[PDB]
Amino acid sequence: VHHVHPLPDSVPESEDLFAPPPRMQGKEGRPKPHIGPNYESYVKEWAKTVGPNSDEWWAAKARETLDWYDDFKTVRAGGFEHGDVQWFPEGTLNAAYNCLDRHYYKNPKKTAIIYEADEPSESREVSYEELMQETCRVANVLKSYGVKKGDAVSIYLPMTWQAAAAFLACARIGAIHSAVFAGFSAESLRDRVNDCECKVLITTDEGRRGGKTIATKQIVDAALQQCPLVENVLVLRRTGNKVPMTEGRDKWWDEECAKMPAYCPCERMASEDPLFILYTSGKPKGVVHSTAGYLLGTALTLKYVFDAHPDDRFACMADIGWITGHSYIIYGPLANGITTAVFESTPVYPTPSRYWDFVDKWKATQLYTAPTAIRLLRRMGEDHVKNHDLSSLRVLGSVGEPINPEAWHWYNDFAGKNQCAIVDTYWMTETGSISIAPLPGAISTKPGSATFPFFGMDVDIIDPQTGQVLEGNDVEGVLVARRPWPSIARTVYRDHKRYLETYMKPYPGYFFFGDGAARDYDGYMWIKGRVDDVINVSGHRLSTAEVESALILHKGVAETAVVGCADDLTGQAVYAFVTMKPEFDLKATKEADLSKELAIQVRKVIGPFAAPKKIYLVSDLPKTRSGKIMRRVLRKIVAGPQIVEEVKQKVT
Ligand SMILES: CCCOP(=O)(O)OC[C@H]1O[C@@H](n2cnc3c(N)ncnc32)[C@H](O)[C@@H]1O
Repeated sequence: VHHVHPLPDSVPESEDLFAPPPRMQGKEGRPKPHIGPNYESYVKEWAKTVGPNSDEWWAAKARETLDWYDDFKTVRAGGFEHGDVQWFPEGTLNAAYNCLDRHYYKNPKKTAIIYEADEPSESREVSYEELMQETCRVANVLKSYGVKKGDAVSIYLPMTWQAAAAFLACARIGAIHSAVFAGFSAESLRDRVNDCECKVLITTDEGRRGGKTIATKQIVDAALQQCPLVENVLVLRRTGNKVPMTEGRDKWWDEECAKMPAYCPCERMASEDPLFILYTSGKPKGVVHSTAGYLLGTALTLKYVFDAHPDDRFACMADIGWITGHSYIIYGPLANGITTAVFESTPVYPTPSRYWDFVDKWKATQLYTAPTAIRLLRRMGEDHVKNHDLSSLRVLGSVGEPINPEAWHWYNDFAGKNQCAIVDTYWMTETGSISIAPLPGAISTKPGSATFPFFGMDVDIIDPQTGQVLEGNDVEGVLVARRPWPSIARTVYRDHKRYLETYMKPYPGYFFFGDGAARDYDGYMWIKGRVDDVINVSGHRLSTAEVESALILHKGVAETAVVGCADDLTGQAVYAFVTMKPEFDLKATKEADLSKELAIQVRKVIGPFAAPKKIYLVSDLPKTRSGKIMRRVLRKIVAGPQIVEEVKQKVT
């Protein structure tokens, strides 16, 4: 029938298509969608945003969405080949003016940040007025340290609301902020501090996350032992517990800010001035974004992928150390002038009901999280969500990895009660903003499909064995883009050759995401996993999401990862690392029978070749702080944080 199949699901294809629900049709007093009600309404608007006549739309959106000090004249220029991408180059603006000042001038008492503290009872709303005053104070403090336009400033802050003020204070004066996930080791912090050559660092005395203390200042003290360029450290008093402070070098955030005025002017920034550096986990890649294209891209995707409306309370549960936090906690939502959540805790603290307690307390209208969090709460059962309201939500988003249809259905049935649109949002740090996602008022969804590309995104499928584009539908290969879009990364910091070689060289003429992808018979796009994770069994090229979505169809399975290994008879062979739910009786099911049933399930939905050669039952998989599964690690172990010793021990 079809060359390309959906990710394995227990639900039949003919009953697995989800039209926008009533909460996304302008019924029950909910806002009418910006784009709707159907696929044709998405195509009609999307077509204006790509092709040789798309400048007019982008020019209008740029002028309508952002406040400019100087207008631009050129809409776009440059290209992939040399990495000289330009958007609105003659224009000037300020990101902090667009995220704070203009909204403060309209409604200063409107809530900018819902600060959901690690302890629920310490939460509160932070108005645009308060956020802007604190941003301006910090901006004044940085100027007193001699920080100039174009200087780098490192940020090592946990998920307290002042992290937005630190970002936006750097943006306000034209400094380039480099945020580092709070909790990274002293060595990882040091490597990123030295690479951006910053002279100022911002951090807390301590962090709080899940009832546990992050010793940020002690970590900072170990790191700066090898960072000779850092002269000033601004220390936010988050807990007030005793930490070491170095005379002269270190200062308390509150005592410095109390000396400064509560307003600070905005540096007028060129469209292409660098806004930030964001390192991704070879050596750390300093991904650089400029100002206007990135801001416009986060503003537009937030408005259209989540159907944001003025009074919305947008809840992105990620961390600001991640691009997801950059684009859909701070810049995107604050640019649109709505309320945004800064969530300091974990999904299971104090109990696995926290997400849903949070939604009903604040009456959030959109929730945006990661598959790893969705599969975690699935592992915990349905009683932490069944007895909540959750009816203020209209849209639920998933980001970071392919979402298995099992998880997609749990999300849809319990978080949304079958009344929310599910937006599977595909993008990368290097894309700046969401690349492929359903528009929730228009697109009928399929579990595990990102569906259709966003405005400005013209994507295609290349057969990696020929280097040539595959025309039509029902094709599979590697995902590429044909043209720059406004928010694409502009370089890798002081390493432009790595930028060109990684993204622009593999398929000359295109941008190479690094993900395997398929376009099915309806034109829906499926992102199936990293190209490096593809497993080649006797010609059959298997993707990680494919096999993992099959394995999770078996009862008792909480999460899985599969990697390839050298096999003489099949080229490569599939090896599966399976995580079971805690209450699964492993003594009653003889493990060899479990592994046998798992092979049968994979052979049924995928084919005989896809059955794992070996299956390792483990307690947890190696994962990053954002929740990406570390298949490279498992692949290396099967070929010769504490969860890494368990994997090596179970494989020997
Ligand atoms: C955007 C937040 C994550 O940014 P990062 O730069 O950390 O990682 C990007 C990678 O995450 C995966 N990825 C992310 N989102 C999806 C997604 N929605 N579906 C399938 N794969 C995904 C894709 O493999 C991609 O190359």
